[PDB]
Amino acid sequence: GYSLFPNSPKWTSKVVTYRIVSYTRDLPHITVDRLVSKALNMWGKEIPLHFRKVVWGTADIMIGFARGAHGDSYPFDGPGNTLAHAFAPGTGLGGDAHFDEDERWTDGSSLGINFLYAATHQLGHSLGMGHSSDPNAVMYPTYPQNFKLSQDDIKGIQKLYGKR
Amino acid sequence: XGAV
Ligand SMILES: [Ca+2]
Ligand SMILES: [Ca+2]
Ligand SMILES: [Cl-]
Ligand SMILES: [Zn+2]
Ligand SMILES: [Zn+2]
Repeated sequence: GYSLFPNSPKWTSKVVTYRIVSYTRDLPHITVDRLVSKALNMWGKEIPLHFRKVVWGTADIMIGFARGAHGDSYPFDGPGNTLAHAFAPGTGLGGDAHFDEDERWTDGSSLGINFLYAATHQLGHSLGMGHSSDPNAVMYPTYPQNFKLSQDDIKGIQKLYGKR
Repeated sequence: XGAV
């Protein structure tokens, strides 16, 4: 079933900040904001962890769209291959979630990678979830239109943070 | 992709 990261890195503070730093041409800004909040609350509502949205500076969870190299030693690679990636909880790049601007992203109303599912998967990583062996799990390693966290996803996050 |  679920994986965490080696040594179970987790947020140590009651409150974790997150910033949507950069946006996609594919969607309105507010749509990315509301889908990220939704992706975070899907994990959030299961655990004793609270997210505060910040609109400037460095937050614990830096979220954005990037083309190619974007300062974290894991450059994006243009259309296809890598779609997105994220870092386990930690200082600096820890917690950060990046989306490759050279794919196509949708809110579900158009063609594209479903951004809500993608953001739920990457922010799983941001909170300390590894890849699940369970195909139903959002944290399954391969890529959505109508979904929720699986019982494996809930089990894993609650094992790392506790319930409620 | 999950990195450290
Ligand atoms: Ca960070
Ligand atoms: Ca790519
Ligand atoms: Cl399930
Ligand atoms: Zn990156
Ligand atoms: Zn992943």
